[PDB]
Amino acid sequence: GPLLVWHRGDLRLHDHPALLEALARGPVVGLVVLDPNNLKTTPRRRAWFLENVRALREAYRARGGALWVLEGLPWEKVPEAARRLKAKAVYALTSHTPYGRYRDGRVREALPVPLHLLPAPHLLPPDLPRAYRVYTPFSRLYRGAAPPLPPPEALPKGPEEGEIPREDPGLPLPEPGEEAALAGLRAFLEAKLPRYAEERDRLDGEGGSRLSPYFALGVLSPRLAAWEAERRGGEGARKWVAELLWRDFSYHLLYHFPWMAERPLDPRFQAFPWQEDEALFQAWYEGKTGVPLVDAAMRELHATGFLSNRARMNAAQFAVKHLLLPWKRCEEAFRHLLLDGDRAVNLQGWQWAGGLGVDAAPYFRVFNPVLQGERHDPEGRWLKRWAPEYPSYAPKDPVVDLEEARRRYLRLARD
Ligand SMILES: Cc1cc2nc3c(=O)[nH]c(=O)nc-3n(C[C@H](O)[C@H](O)[C@H](O)COP(=O)(O)OP(=O)(O)OC[C@H]3O[C@@H](n4cnc5c(N)ncnc54)[C@H](O)[C@@H]3O)c2cc1C
Ligand SMILES: Cc1c[nH]c(=O)[nH]c1=O
Repeated sequence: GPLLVWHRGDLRLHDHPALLEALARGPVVGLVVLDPNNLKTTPRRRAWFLENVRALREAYRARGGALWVLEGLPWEKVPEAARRLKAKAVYALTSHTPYGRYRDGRVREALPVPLHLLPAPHLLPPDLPRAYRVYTPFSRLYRGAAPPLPPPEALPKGPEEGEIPREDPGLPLPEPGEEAALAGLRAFLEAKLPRYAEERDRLDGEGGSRLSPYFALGVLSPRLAAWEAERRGGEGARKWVAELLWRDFSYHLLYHFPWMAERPLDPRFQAFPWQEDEALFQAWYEGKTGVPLVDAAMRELHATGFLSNRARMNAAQFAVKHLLLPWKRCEEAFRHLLLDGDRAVNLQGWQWAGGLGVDAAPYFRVFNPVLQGERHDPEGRWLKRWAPEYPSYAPKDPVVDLEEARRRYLRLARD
């Protein structure tokens, strides 16, 4: 009987502990389950997921292996596949998310054979004993990347079942799959890594790898990426790996402070006067605030599904501080428009840029919509491509008075 390798947010063959753990014991058959709990989202994210699943199957086929794709509830579909294949056991990577744990417990209950969960590759585990709310102390535990596991050269033959639906993303998607992701990593490392420290703040984010969409679905292992960068070494590598750590820090936070998905890490903001005005929300959501920066950011987001880190922190803070729009609603809408939309990461990003308790970031730090745009964008070429209308980062009829909205926040914040 074969061993089933169940892929979730790990659509890759490189550095995959569950895949090798099973392969070492005997023939394997891969499996992906299209779960309504994950697929019932915006078209752009559903398609991104589906296309990477299609790419995984091709990767299995190219090696002579078999990848099944079933649709439905994991606790019904995994056992079904196990029965049909007469599998001896099921192997997967551990998931520490609320849904992940609920789902896997249900599957374990329905499964008549063992379900073996292995640690997913990380730079720093999220379930670390000590709980840190600040990044620096957390990052000090990192002692370099462990070596990544190799991909199999060829795969044992087996039967293939299931069809992979085709969805209209409603926009241009990056090239799906591990091969594409690996080529991107190489390029970035050979060309951009060297100056990353000096180019990682551009508003158009072209100094970065643009690999987040792949990381989000596990198409690329963070351990492999870090290991590669560290082989290059230098200031660039040090700083870039530090960013990868931020991703792990994000999972660490949500793991130790689950309640932060509900309320700010910083208790003194549990009762901030969030003014839920449906009119302002659309203005922000649509990028019609009048502020060149925020507007161009939200317009690129709606069109591309991607946005640089610098752009995200502005657009995110503007909504929280300059408009006092509640974060809960804003972070959800934000996540849904992102190809790399990751619950834990997006949440820490908002509770950080929003001065809500992450990394003890101070509330008094308030971005200046125009300065930011001139200090992080040359001939305003970025603003030109996404908001041609605006002559410059000059507030041409703001939906609120910037200077006022600022003092308004600072005022409220001091309590
Ligand atoms: C309000 C807000 C919301 C965000 N929501 C998300 C989200 O839902 N999903 C997501 O992947 N990123 C999110 N980010 C973090 C971040 O902006 C991106 O990971 C980054 O822009 C990706 O571009 P890149 O791949 O070129 O990154 P690079 O600069 O090339 O960095 C490489 C990798 O490190 C990780 N990384 C980099 N910066 C951060 C960071 N600040 N926090 C966590 N991980 C980081 C990413 O996986 C990234 O692909 C958010 C940031 C903010 C301020
Ligand atoms: C959390 C965080 C810290 N620093 C950044 O530049 N971006 C982020 O999202």
